[PDB]
Amino acid sequence: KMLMNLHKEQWQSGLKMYDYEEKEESNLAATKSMVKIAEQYSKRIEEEKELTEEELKTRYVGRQDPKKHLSETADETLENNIVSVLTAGVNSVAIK
Amino acid sequence: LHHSEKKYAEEDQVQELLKVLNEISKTTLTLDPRYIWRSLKDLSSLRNQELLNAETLCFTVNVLYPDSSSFKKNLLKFITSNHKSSVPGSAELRNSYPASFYSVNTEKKTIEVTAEINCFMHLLVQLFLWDSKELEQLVEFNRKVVIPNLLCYYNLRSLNLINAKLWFYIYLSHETLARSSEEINSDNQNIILRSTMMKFLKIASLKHDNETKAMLINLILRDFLNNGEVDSASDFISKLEYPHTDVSSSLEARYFFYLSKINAIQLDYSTANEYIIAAIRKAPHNSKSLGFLQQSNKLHCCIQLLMGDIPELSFFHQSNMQKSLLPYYHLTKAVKLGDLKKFTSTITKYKQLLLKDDTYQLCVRLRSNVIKTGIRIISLTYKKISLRDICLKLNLDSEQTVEYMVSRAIRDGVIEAKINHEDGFIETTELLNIYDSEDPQQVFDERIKFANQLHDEYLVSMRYPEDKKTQQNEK
Amino acid sequence: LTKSLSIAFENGDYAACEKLLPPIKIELIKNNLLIPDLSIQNDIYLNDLMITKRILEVGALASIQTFNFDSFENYFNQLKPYYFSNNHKLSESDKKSKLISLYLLNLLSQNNTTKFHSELQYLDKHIKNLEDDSLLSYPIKLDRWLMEGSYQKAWDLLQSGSQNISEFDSFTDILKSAIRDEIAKNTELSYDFLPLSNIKALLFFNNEKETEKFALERNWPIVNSKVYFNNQSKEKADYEDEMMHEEDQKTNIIEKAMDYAISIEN
Amino acid sequence: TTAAPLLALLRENQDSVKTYALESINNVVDQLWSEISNELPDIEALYDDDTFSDREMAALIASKVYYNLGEYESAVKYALAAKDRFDIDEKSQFVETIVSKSIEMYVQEASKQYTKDEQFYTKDIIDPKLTSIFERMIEKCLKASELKLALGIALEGYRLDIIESALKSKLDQDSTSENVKIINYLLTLAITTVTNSKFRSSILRKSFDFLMNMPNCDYLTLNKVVVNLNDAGLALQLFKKLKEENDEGLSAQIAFDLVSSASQQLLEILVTELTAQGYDPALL
Amino acid sequence: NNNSALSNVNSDIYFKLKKLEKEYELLTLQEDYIKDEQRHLKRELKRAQE
Amino acid sequence: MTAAVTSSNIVLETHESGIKPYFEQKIQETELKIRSKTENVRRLEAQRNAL
Amino acid sequence: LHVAVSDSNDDVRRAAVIALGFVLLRDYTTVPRIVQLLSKSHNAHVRCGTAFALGIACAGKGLQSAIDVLD
Repeated sequence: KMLMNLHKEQWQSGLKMYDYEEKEESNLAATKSMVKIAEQYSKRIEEEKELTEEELKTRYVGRQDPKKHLSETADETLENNIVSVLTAGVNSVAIK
Repeated sequence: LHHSEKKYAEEDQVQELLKVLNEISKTTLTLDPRYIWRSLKDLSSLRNQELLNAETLCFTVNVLYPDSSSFKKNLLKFITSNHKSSVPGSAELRNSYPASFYSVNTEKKTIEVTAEINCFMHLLVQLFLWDSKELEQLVEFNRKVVIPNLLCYYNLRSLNLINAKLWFYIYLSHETLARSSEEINSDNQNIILRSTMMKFLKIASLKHDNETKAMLINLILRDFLNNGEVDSASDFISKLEYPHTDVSSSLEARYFFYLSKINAIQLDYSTANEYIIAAIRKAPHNSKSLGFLQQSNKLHCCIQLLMGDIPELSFFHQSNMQKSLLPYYHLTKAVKLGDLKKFTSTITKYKQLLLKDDTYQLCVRLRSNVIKTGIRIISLTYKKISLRDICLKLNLDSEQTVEYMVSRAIRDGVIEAKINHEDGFIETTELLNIYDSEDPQQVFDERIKFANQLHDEYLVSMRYPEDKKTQQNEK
Repeated sequence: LTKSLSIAFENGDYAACEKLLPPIKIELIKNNLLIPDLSIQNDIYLNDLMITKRILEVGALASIQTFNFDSFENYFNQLKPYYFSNNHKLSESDKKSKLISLYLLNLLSQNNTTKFHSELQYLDKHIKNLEDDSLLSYPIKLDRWLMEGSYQKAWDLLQSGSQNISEFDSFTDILKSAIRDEIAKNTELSYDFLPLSNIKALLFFNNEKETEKFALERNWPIVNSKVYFNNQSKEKADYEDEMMHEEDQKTNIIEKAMDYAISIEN
Repeated sequence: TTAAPLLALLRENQDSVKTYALESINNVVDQLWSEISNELPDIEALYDDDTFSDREMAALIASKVYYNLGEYESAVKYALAAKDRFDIDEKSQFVETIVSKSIEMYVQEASKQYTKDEQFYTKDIIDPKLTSIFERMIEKCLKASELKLALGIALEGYRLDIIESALKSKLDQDSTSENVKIINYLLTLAITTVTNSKFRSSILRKSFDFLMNMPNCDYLTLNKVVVNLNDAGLALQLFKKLKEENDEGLSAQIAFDLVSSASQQLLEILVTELTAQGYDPALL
Repeated sequence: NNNSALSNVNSDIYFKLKKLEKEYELLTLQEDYIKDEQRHLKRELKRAQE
Repeated sequence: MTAAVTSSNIVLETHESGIKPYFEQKIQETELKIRSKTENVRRLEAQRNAL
Repeated sequence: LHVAVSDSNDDVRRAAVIALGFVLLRDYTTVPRIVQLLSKSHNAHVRCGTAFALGIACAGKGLQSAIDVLD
């Protein structure tokens, strides 16, 4: 129990919202970056449909997988923004 | 000569028979006999039609018969009697053969095998009539029998699937007879037709077969829609049992058509939009399906005009539907330009064409929608305009006449204005800019609910073909 | 006995119909058993059908004339399948054409417009040109004017509708009131205020004192000869906020965001 | 033909015309079901009233209408609220739907009430009607031949007295090979389906006396009942019967079997009691 | 029929079915569990990525 | 043995045997249920096998 | 089953897998389906105990599905 504990406002750190400049930054970056990996995603599926799976993935950029990477970014920025909306809606109503 | 031709039709059938047959006596495998039964009908139409018309009687002698040969002779007798090379030793292919039931084993004692073969035979009768294009006496006779036949016995999982098509033929022939010609009889059989199907839906709930239930609901629904009973259809659909389990995309297309149409006259247009937009896409897109597809396109535009929204001029133009979509184009144009004089000439001129497709009762209601479009334009174009100028433009009778139109219209939020009585004008209240309002949150949430629906819908279906395909043996 | 109802209508004593009708109702069951209720029709049945039908039709008009709308509704329902089954050879009457006109007025006057269109769809193929629209014009044209929103053309058809009497005055008088309430609802949105004089013309009265009384009961105060349409609207709205179902239907911010995270996480 | 008069007739005022509405309604209701589902309160009004004697008929209408609806649960209360004119439909195999639903209900109630006291059909705690229907549903199995279909119904309804009355209908020696098997099947089921401590113990021990009564039986079945419950009392009594059917091969075959099968606790108690009673030192 | 004691074995089928559908409740046991196992592996996926 | 000249069971166990699918109605309604369970329990197995 | 996955100690996981066989001595037919999952996973202690669970349970006369998992 002595190790597991932390501060007296670590159990009271979800009320600690961030500055919204930084949250705007988070919004802006994620949308932009996904345009470029999506472009990468378009090139991959133009071919890749002859025989032998590994070969096709070596030929048309199916290794260094953009399909996997596009999903990952999206999910990541998606879980964040549900809590950020949650935080703001609690603090505005709760305090005042 | 004749004999040669009869042996060939019989031989061709035996193959078809084997496919569905071997599976069903293993144990029911419901889905697979169904897909084969669809292919089977198509090959049988060509088989029956050509190489004489006495092949059905022969096929009967080949399989086991308690009263099956007898019933079939009467059908053939009507269309002029046949019994040549149609009797054992010359329409007999068995003679110690086990697929078509060993002859020793047939003579020897009891246990029936009559079930599946009887049912199958009936299907062939239906198809036989329909190819001929004679209904009348033969149809009435055949009709009487097969109904007490299905209920004598208690149906299996497979046997349900055969009547789900059988009923479709009994339904349809009777609709054609009733619409030929009016009698005291025409009214009597309508009553019997409804009673049997509706009881048979009760049974089919408990046997667990979705395909029988799905066909029956379509048929029953078509029946209210024909006879103009809005009141009967509204109860049926509110006391739901429609399956989305095991159907064809054929069946969803019929169902969604009947629903949209029914809802339209009873003043709900919004859900009808969902239903008819849905129906077109679910329907197979083909040149032999052009009848059903053509009927849906006509309805959908008519339903857009009822909302006060306007379907594309682009729509009527690029189609290869142009000939039939000849009336609708003018009906849309009349409403779009909001001239009431054009609309009155149109619905008179196409009165015959529309009555057939029975959008005629809806065209009468669209006269409301005309006015709505015509005052919508005026408010948008001039923000602040005296009722005086609106009379000049659209030829209203007086100041009052237009006042009442607006007053009624803005309750429904169509024109979205407010009247200034004292200054004598209508002042429009649309001004946009709702990126200051809290409005985007509701809108956005409805989009996120569609996206969530698509998420649930993939997840269930994806693994499901995979799990069956993994279970089945492979290298 | 049975025959007495039939000659009682001709007298013109239409309350005498109703006080006579209970014995005839027990005796009407006997009439129903003679026909199979038309699941086969024969020529023996064709004489009998006239008998079964005649009893219903004269009760039907008689009930309207004593202002018993309820009893009328039941009659109409019985009668309808009898015209409906079978090729014509006794499936219409002189009385029918008038009867459908009266039922269509009852739906309009109660303002069940939903059932007004359903019923007309079903009705269409018995009156299309076969009885045609000859008397049926009266609820039909009124309807055309109400859909369009010409409360003016609608008022005139009622006003000229009192010269021709068949018995439609029992539902014309009710439809006069129906119009006022419809206008009354629409004008709240339009403006906050109309002078007393402008109210009388729109909402169809013949006395300026009736116009003012109607307004007081409907919850508009006339203060300084200006109506305040906004009052009732505020009060209705206040009442919806008073009852509680209420938090979820509108949906909180917190509630939307909690719904996203849990959809994912299953 | 069409449901519109039948709607109008209930709403018409006169007692005779209201009775008439019921009779018409019930005859055609598999064409005409939808409409009278909406107009259900008038049907419930007539049921209530003791100023009709077609009150029964009105509860009967309500059971058909519900069946067609898909809301089978309330159907049973209203099918059983009519009492008579239910037999008509009990031998009808198109509406044996409500007859069967009542039984499915019974099983659910019985598992609750079995912890209150073993008997709960014989004390009244549950409806008398639900009990009467069950025991006529058993009657049908015995028209068709054999007790086995019924045995299975009753195990599920926690009716112990019924199981006993059924098993004795086959002890009289119709044929001993069949009579042992008819027990054999029921034991194998009882171990695997009912896992409730009291009920399972009852069926094994109740089985033990029936099996004993015929002098010719497999003693393989008898040994299974002893071993599963691991009681010394069953074990002792088993040897008292074998003591009047004693000879060297038969009485050893069961003792040699019994040691293999049973646990070390059964064996230790058992030897002492046979010695205090009197037995051969060879058996022991 | 031609072979009697066709009403003892008809009921043995019934007896077997009530057993077997309990052993497909042993797959509905498993169903909750394969939901709580993937739940756990999604958690340890986080911990391995960390 | 087979025919249809001679009715099965010598017609005395087709209506004293049609009180029997109602004994069995409870298990076959539930059997239908089970077929969707089977599909599901490998459905989520595939997800965790990949995971 | 709960103990096996959710306990973060390897030794704990094992003891729970091995146990299953004692319970399911009566019906040994279904056991290779329970453990199919547990053999898929690549923890040493869990796999070591999947192997044992099956050994205790499916003793007597062989089971074709059991043999296959162990391979």
